[PDB]
Amino acid sequence: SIFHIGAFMADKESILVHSATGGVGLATLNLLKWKRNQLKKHGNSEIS
Amino acid sequence: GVDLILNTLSGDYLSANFRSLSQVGRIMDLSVTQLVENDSLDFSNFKYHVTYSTIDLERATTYNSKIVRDILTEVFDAISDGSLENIPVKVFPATQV
Amino acid sequence: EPKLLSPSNNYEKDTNNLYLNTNSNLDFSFQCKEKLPHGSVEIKVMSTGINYKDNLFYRGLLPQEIFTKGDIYSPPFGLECAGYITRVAPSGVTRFKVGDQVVGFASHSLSSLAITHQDKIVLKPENISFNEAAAVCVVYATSYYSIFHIGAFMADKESILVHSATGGVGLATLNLLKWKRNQLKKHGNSEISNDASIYATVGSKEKVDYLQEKYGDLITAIYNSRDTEYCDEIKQQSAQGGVDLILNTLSGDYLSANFRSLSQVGRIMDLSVTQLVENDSLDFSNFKYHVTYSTIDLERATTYNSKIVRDILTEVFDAISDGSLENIPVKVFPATQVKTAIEYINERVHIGKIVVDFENFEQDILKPALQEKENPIQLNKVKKLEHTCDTLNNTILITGQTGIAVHILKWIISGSVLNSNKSQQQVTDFIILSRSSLKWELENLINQTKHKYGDRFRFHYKSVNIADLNSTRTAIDQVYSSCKNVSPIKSVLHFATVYEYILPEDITQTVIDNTHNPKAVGAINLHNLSIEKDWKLENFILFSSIGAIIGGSKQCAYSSANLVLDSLSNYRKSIGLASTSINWGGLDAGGVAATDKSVASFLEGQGILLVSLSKILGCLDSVFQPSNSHLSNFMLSSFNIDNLLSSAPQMKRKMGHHLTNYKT
Amino acid sequence: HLQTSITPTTKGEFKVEFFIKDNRNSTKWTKTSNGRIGLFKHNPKNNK
Amino acid sequence: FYSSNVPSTRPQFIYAFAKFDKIVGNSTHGSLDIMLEDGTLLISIKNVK
Amino acid sequence: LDIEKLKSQCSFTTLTKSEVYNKLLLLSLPYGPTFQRVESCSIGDGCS
Repeated sequence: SIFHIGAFMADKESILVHSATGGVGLATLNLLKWKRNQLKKHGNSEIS
Repeated sequence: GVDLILNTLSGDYLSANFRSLSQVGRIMDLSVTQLVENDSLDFSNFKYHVTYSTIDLERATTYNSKIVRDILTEVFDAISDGSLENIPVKVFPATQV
Repeated sequence: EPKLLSPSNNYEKDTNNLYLNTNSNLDFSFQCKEKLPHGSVEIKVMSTGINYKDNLFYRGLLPQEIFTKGDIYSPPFGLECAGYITRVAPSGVTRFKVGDQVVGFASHSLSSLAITHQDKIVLKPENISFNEAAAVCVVYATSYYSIFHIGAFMADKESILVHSATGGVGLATLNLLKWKRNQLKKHGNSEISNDASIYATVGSKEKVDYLQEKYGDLITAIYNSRDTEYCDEIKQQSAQGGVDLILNTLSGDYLSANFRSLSQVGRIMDLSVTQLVENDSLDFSNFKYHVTYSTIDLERATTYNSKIVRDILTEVFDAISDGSLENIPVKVFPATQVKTAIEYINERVHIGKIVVDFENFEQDILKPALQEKENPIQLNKVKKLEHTCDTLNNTILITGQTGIAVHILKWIISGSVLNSNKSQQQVTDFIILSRSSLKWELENLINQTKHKYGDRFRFHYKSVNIADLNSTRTAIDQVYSSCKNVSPIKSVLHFATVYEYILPEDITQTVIDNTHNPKAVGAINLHNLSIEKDWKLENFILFSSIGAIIGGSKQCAYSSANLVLDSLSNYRKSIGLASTSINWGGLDAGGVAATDKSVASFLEGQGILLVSLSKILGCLDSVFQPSNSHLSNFMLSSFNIDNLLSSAPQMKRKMGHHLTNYKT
Repeated sequence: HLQTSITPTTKGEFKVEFFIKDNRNSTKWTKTSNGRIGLFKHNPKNNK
Repeated sequence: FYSSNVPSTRPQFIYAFAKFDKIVGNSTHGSLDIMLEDGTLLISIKNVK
Repeated sequence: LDIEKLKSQCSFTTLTKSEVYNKLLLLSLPYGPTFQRVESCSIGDGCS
């Protein structure tokens, strides 16, 4: 529901996750952190 | 505004979620308040670029095990060095079902 | 005498500073070159496409909230540009240099010039014509956005139904699908399962023929767009009970059938305006399984993704080279058939994108207008971007503080702040004298200019009656006693005016005094002050009215005082220390004639009409030039000479030659 | 007392909701059925 | 409408504050908020055409 | 909402009833006494 349906971009867009403490919300936050770090390592450290 | 919302709340909050979107906003729903028929939105919320998508887990049950493969492989790889985790796993015995 | 008041520097007559543009009737008028915003590029248009929005604008069929450049009266005709780079921004552009050939988005691109940010145009490859380039951007861009990005479409595992395929977007979509299928085929992904089909609807039989003979293998089936049983038919034919995406273009009704014509993983892209009718709804019932209803309007590609345009262009001419991809039928039109093309897009009996060409623009359009507007009697209407108060350098004085005064002061200050490119023409100090105590409007203007520009200007409003030269001299000397930085007074304008209705039975001496002490005695006292103080006044303007010319109604004293102003201005003209008095009519904005319409109807019964503020400020700008200071006092109003002479007997001989119809 | 309400929804579309009560006394209605209909002319060339 | 702020007694005066936004075509967008004497918020309109 | 800072914000000038309603009459908006309610209107820089 994030990286496919919305074609989300973890470096140029913002996201509001409702009820983050729900399992899906925590999975979402972990996904975002992992994606940010992965973009950071590959010379795409720019996260505006 | 924001550019995407992973809605989980029910009913009321959707109409404010719509307003809480920037002009390129999108919305993902995980709820069943949608199935109440003859109860509707308004096209007013759809003025600029919006994308209202409902979700229920049947596409991955037909199309994309690739997402599962990638998340698993990269999740334990990224846990190895450590910048990624796995959500708190609370274990229960077979007798406490 | 229209040519009386000589033009001012606020004119724009440099032909290089000019560039043509289409008006609301597509006829070409003139504008000034714009001040380039940061990170923006100016492009000489060689080819421009036409959309449905252009036809709609031609008839003004949209509300103002959808206009991005201009409004209904000056619609942004044209949406693509294909031409050379004329001027880069002073800063913030690295993707371009002056001279390159570029294509992309630019608001109101139906002109010879088009300014737009760099994030909306990309380097047009130099082996395709500008005619094709102006016919490739919008259609393929919108298709590649609404298909391969929002839907995350997969050209090998899903099916798509494109409504009204013969529309430009539809043909771009089909071409995109064919190109994508071939591209996947070449790279070992030749598997395109039959569950991935392409249905498309059109409106007539001829369109069916064209699609059949062109894309025969690619299209699975075709249905008419004017009926809805295609909804049932798709589910019948489909092995998966529906389609997986729809590029909706139809309006209203068909949406609710489109929703049903979706498989469980369906998605929908809308290109319509039927959503904007508020309180009108879809239903949640259509949203049971995975659906994705996304509306589309081209502003994301105008902010984020020129990458789509770059990729489609490069791969489109590369794939045309060997040949498995095309470019939609590009119908060319000359620069003179702009009206014809705009009407022609409405016919729908064409196919493809309509593009106008501008390689004959210089000879067939431009130079005729060059040779025409050079007309000396044609007071050129080209307005520059700034004002310049040439005669106002050091100091000005204003009598009166309400009404017409504030608009004039606003305009003078707005001109003065831009006039800071000279070493002397910086207005330093305004002096305001009014019999009444301070009013809200003048104070509002004062504090607006304060809050806007700091201590650049300084107002010194000393309230004191103007009927005694001694008191006025005391006020001025106290102004020079308050701050030692007041520049010498250079100009004075008489706006002070008291309004009194006096029928020809109650005219007492006090009426004449109350009318003339603020107007005539005040003007004479100011003239004496300039005499004593050695004031070389380039601008000594007196505001008289048409009463001194044609005579007012039960307002004797006001008209007489205006005539004294005329006589005094002539006297100053003769003896040196030139001046000017102007007998205006009513005021369209900022007066009793502008607040109560009964007096407006009464005055229009005499034939006089209120003059818009634009012409008023034009006349002030003209008289603020040292070249025109030598012309005599003149009257400025818009008259209906017919009614004016029907009401005024004496003026039949003095102004009889102004009629256009001589009644028999 | 059965009362049907017709609500304009979109072009062609309409919304239908019903209610009942007891006539001489009841101010209380309770909706019993509802649905949506659409006034679109069909295609009778796939028929018989 | 913050009705939970409506007072039990009629005040002699209620304040207001309106911030202009912009003009498109011949239509003006404004905003308006109605406030009590001591700043309590009563009505907030974020768009007036 | 902070009254004092908004009063400081919007204090370019001050207008009585009559001036405001004449200005409104300039907008072709006549009004009877029953609709004359604005007492004091201090204008600012678009914030009033």
